[PDB]
Amino acid sequence: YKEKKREDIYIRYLYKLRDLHRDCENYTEAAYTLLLHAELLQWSDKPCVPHLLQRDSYYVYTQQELKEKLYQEIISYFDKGKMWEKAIKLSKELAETYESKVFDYEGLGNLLKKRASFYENIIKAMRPQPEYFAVGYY
Amino acid sequence: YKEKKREDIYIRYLYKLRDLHRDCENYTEAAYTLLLHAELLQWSDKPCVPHLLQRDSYYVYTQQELKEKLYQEIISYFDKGKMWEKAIKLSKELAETYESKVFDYEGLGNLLKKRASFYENIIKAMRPQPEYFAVGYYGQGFPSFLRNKIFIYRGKEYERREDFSLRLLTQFPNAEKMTSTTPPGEDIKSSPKQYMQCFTVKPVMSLPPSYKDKPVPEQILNYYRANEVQQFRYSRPFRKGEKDPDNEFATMWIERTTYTTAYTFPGILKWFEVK
Amino acid sequence: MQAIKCVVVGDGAVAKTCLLISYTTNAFPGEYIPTVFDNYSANVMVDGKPVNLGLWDTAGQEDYDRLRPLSYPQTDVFLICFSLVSPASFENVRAKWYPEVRHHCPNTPIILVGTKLDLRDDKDTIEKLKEKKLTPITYPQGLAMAKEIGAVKYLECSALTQRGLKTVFDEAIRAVL
Repeated sequence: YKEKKREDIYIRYLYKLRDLHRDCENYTEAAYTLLLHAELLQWSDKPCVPHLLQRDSYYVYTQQELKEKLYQEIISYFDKGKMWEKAIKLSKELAETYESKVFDYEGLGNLLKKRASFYENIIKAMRPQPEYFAVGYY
Repeated sequence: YKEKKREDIYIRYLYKLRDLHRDCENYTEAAYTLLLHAELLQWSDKPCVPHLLQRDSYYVYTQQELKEKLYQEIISYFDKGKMWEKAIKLSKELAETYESKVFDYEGLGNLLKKRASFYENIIKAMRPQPEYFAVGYYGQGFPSFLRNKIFIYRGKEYERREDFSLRLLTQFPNAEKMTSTTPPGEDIKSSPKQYMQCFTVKPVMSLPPSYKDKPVPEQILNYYRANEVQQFRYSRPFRKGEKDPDNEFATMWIERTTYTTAYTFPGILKWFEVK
Repeated sequence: MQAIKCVVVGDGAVAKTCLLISYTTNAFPGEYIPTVFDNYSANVMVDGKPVNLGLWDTAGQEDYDRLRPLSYPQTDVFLICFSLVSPASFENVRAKWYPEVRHHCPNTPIILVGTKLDLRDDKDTIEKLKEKKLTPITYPQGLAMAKEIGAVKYLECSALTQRGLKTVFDEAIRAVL
C-alpha cells in the first residue's frame, strides 16, 4: 500500500497491527507502528485530510492536535515499553510544539514531569538483554 | 576595571554589588551581576584560572562546576526574583550541559521540575507593572556624572510620580524642581545650584522575538510590556494653530519625545542615563 | 487585586475631568492629554494591597439626572465636587447635587472636594469676584457643609498644582478600606 500510496487503507492496516501488538504487548513494536501513522501528520493546525480522521473518533481534530494525541499515546507505550530513550526523544519536540504553538504550560509541566521520571528510570533501573537468533529458511 | 581588564578586582567589586543588592533584595539586579561574573566562565572542565576561584570557598572547583553553582544560584534568584523567563532560558543550557558532559540525570530531574514549576508560575500568576520615570539633572553643583545629565529610573511597581520624586528629593539637598518639564534650562546648563525635573515616561513595547503573529496568551504580552525595554517615549501636548474653545482637537500636536538608553531594563542598575 | 466603583459628579464649569485625567495619567501639571471618552479608572494601592479603581466621570448637566442614577447602584464611594471660586457651584451642590445624592444614595461614605485652590488665594480671581460681587468662599464654610453631611472627609486642591490631589485620592481609596 505504501507502494500504492492509498494512505487510508494503509492507516487501516496499521491500526490492525496496532491491535495485534496490543494483544501481544509489543508496546515497542506497537508504538513504532503508531508512530509511522503519526509520521504522516504535520504540526500544522489545519486538518488537511479527513483520511487520517479515523473511526476511533471522527470530528474536527485540528491536525497538530491529532499528532499530539498520537504522541501522548506513543509516549505511554514506550514508557510501559520499558524503552525511555525514544520517550525522551519524542517528548522534546512535543514540548517544543507546546511552547511554540499551543503554549499549554500545564502540558509542559506534565510532559517534563514525565521526562524527568524517565531519566530517573534510565539512570536507576536495569533491563534485560534480548538474544538475537538467525533463521535460515531452506 | 572592565576597561582595565584586571578581572580579579572586577569580580571582587561585582560581589560587592551582589552583597548590596542582596541587602536591597534586587534579586533581578543581583542575579544580573552574578551572571556577568558567570559570563566569564566556560563550560570547560579545567579551572583555567584561580582568579575566579574566590574567597567564598577556594579549592579545585572544575570550571564548569563553578559555572554550574553560579547558574543554580542565579536561577534561585530569578525564581524569587519573580522573573521566570530568564530562569527558563538559563535552565535550558544548564540541562544541556548536564546531558552533554556530566549526565547528572538526577540534576536533570530537579532542573526540569523547576522549569515546569516556573512555566506554571508564568501561565498562572500575575505580576505588577513597574512605572518608569525620567530624571533630568541640571546645574553645576551636581557630581561629574550627574551635571546636566538625564536618567530614567526603573521605579517600583506602583509609585506615583511625586512619591518617587520625593524619595529622590530625600536623596538630595537643594531639592528644587523644575516646571518646564520638557525643555531644559541653558542657564542651568551652566548654572550651579543643582536643578532637576522628573516625570513618568512610556515604556516602549519590546519586540517579542518570533512572536510577531502568534495568538499568544496574555502572560507573554504583559511580561514584554514591562521588561527587556530600552525605548522610552514621552507625550508632548501642544496647541498648534487656532484654539477654538469647543474643539481641543484643533491644535493637539504631540511632540512625542522618545529616549534610548544604553541598557535594557531591568539591568544591573535600577536606573540608567538616556543614551 | 480588586476593583472599586467611584462615582464623581459636579457641574461642567469646573472641569473636574481634568483633575481625574491628570491624576490617572500621573502627568505633569498642565500637561494632561484630554481624551475623548469618560469613566476613567486606575490600579494603585493606598495601603497593603494593589486594587483596581474606577472613576465614573459623569457630566454635571442637570438634565442627565435621568441617566446618572442608573450608574449609582452598588457604588463603593462617591466623590462630590465643586469649584471653590464659583458661588453658583456651592449653591448647586448644597441645593441640588448634595440633596439628590443623599436621596439616591443615602448609604455610602462621601467626601467633598474643593477645586482651584490656587485661585481661592489668587488676587486677580478674588478681586474679579468682588467686582462681580461673587464670594471667594474659603475652607471653613465648606467644612461646615461637610459637617452638615458629616462627610467622612473634605479636601481642596488645585489642578495646575495637584497639591494634596494624590492625597485626595488616597483618602478616597481608604474610604472604602
